[PDB]
Amino acid sequence: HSINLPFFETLQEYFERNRQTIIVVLENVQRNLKHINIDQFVRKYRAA
Amino acid sequence: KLNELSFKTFIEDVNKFLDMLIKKLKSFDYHQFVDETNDKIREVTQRL
Amino acid sequence: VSQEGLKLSNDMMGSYAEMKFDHTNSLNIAGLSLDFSSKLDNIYSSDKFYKQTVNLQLQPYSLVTTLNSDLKYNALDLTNNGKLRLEPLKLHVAGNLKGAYQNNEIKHIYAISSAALSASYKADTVAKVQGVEFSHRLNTDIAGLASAIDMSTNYNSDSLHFSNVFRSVMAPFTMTIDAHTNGNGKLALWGEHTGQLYSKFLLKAEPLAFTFSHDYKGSTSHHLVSRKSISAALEHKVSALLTPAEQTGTWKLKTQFNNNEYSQDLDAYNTKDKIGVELTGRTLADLT
Amino acid sequence: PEFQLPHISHTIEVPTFGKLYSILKIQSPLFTLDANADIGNGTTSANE
Repeated sequence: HSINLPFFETLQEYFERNRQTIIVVLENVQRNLKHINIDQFVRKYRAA
Repeated sequence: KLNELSFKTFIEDVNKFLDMLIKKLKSFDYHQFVDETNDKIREVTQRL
Repeated sequence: VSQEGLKLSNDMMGSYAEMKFDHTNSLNIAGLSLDFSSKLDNIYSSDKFYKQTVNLQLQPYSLVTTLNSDLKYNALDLTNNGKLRLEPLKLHVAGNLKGAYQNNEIKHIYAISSAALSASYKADTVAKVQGVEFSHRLNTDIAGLASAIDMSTNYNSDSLHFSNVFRSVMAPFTMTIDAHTNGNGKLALWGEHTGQLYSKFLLKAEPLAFTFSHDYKGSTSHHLVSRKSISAALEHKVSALLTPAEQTGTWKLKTQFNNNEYSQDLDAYNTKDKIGVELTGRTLADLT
Repeated sequence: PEFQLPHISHTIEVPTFGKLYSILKIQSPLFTLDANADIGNGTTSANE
């Protein structure tokens, strides 16, 4: 017999929400990284 | 990995790996492991 | 003393009547090596004397030590010899010790060596006194780490002979025990006493699962004076399979005295589905 | 025997108790006993 509780359901829901938000943040970070090319960073370093 | 992760699936994967490790340990053979150790010692000696 | 090195030699000879004492010590110094020898013999009588001989040699990266001494007292004798070779990370210790008085003699063998950073040890002790032998052997290759143990203890006598053999290994994870014992007991004081021994023990263990079984049979018949025929026949065997998912055990106890017997049947059960035990106490008794 | 662990998920597992029964038998010409004592759970419904 399986015992499930509303606390388990809320836990899973909040876990899913937090994972989604963190995935969004990670995608933002990846896009920001790709936004500024490494060669442009080297160019700025060379100018400095 | 963040997208892959899920609490129920995470615990399921951990239990799977633990069962695999238990099966490996219970079937552990000291002669085979000793030969593997000799192989690794020979590898380290050959490397250095 | 010279640029080559020190040299020291001394001899002290003293003797009168049965006593002669010849003592010499040769101490030589040469480069990065030492040579020494002390050969001392103390004769008090032909069969009553003492001998000592110590010889040490030091050379770069090697040690050699020899120790030989001899003692005699006519009817009694004792001899001992110990070899010691040592060099970086390699040890080799071997020798003999032997004490004897007429027929009754004891033989001992000792040899300890260390190679590949693993220590090996073998010892053999045998005693033969008044026509009775004792053979207990500690076998070779007790490594010291991830080690193993083997043994062979044997006692032999007319009234009793005893044989014991054991083997076990202490490898990192898995455990095993192979114990087998046999003993025949024959004794006549106030009638014959046939002491029979059948004892077997075996144990195996491994991660998250343990099991074992004891197998013993005990039977003894006493033909005591006054026409008393007494037979004590105890028979117990044990076993149990242990692991987190399933757990159970069994214990068969059979005991009887002459015409009176009791037998109990036990089985212990502990598993996901159920837990339960079953008992059958059956008795046979005499007298009103 | 090999190790057995039932899988693990976010839910709790419970093997429901069904019955308890005592079986006793005594055989002797002096006296005979046969006593049975049994008690179990009411598994008809969860609400009851």
